[PDB]
Amino acid sequence: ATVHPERFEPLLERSVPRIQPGLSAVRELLTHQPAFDALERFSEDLLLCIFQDMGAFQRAGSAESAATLRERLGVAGRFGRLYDSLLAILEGAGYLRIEGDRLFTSERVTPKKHEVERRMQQLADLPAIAPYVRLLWACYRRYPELLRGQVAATDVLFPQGSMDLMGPLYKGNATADHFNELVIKSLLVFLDARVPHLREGEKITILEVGAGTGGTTASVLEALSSHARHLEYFYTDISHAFTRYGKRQYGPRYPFVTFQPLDLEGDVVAQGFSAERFDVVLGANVVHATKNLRSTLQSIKRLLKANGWLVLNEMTRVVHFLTLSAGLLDGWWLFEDAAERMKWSPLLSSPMWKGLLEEEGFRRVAPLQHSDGTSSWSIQNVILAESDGVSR
Repeated sequence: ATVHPERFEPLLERSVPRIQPGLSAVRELLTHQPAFDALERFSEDLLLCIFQDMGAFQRAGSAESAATLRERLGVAGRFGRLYDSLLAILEGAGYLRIEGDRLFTSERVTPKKHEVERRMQQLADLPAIAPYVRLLWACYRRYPELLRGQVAATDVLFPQGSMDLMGPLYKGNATADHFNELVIKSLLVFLDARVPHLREGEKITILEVGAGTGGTTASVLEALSSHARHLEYFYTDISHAFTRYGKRQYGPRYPFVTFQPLDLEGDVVAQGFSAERFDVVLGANVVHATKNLRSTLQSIKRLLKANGWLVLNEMTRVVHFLTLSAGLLDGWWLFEDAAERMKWSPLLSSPMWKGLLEEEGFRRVAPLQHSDGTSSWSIQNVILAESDGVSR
C-alpha cells in the first residue's frame, strides 16, 4: 500500500455547502420529473413495438420460450444480457408474465405501431426530453438490425460519424446542463480554496478521464481559463484518436491543457502519469465503464494527492432510456463485478456510490442533495469524494 504525504489540508467538508444547489435550483430541476417519467413509460411501449416489428408479442395470450425466441429473432450473442433485460422491462411494464423460461403476453399487449409514433411526436414537443426522444426514435428505426448485430451501434448513435444525436444529450438540455454546471462549480470552489495558498510558480493539476470528444469539456475549459496561470489540465481518454482530435480542437485556445491517452484499467505510471500528481480527478459519465470498479478507484487514489478530490457526474438509476440506448454499447456491459452495480447495468445509485467510495478509503463523500419534501431527483447526480491518500 502506498501512503502519500499530506501536502495541504482537507478542504471538501467546507466546500460542499458552497457547491450544493439551493432550493430554488433543485425545484427548477424537479419541474422536469413528469417529462422524464413519461420518457420511461414511452420506452416501455417503444420496446414492445420493437419486438412486434420483429414478429414477437403481437397478440395477447400467446406463450414463448425466451430461449427459443432469442434464437428465432436472431439476437447477437453479445446481446444475451441486454435481451434478458429487455424482457424484464416488458415484465415490469405489465406486458409479459414471466415464469422461468416461459413468457406469456398479457391483456395489455395491443398493436403499438401507431400509438408509439404519435406518442413520440407529443414527447418531442417537451424540450427537456426532446433529445432523448430523438435518440430513442433513431435507435427504434434500426433496432431489429442493432439487436441482430447487423449494424454497429455507433453507426446509428453517431450517424455518419457525427454528434448530431449524442451532442444534444450531453449538453444544451436542462438536466444535463444542471449537472454540467455542478461539476464546473465544484472545480471553481476547489480552485478558490487552493489558489490563495499556492507558492510561486506552483500549479493545481486536474485530470479528466474519459474526455471522449470533449463535448462537456469545452465549457469546463472556458470556465477555468481565467485560472490558466496556476492550472494544468490533463485531457485524457482511452482513445488516442480522441485525445488527438481534442488537441486539434482545444489545444490552441487553452495552452494550459495537456492531451494524453489513459486507460485506468492499465498501469498508470507505465502510461506516463505519476503517483500523487493530481489535485482533482474528474469523471463525467465514464468511470462506471470498467471491469472492476474497486480497482479503478484505487488507481484514481494512486494518481490523486492526499486530500485530492474525485468529482463524478453519473447516472444513478437504470432508466429504460439508457438500457435501450447506452445498453447497445460495449462500455455498458464491461463490468465483471455485478454485485457492486445495479442490475443489468454498470451503474450505481448515490447511496451505493457513497458506500463504495467510503469502503475504498475516500472521506467526506458527498452525493449532492436534490430533494424537495417527498420529491427528489434520482436519475443523475454529482458525487464528490476526498482521498485519504492510501492506494493499493
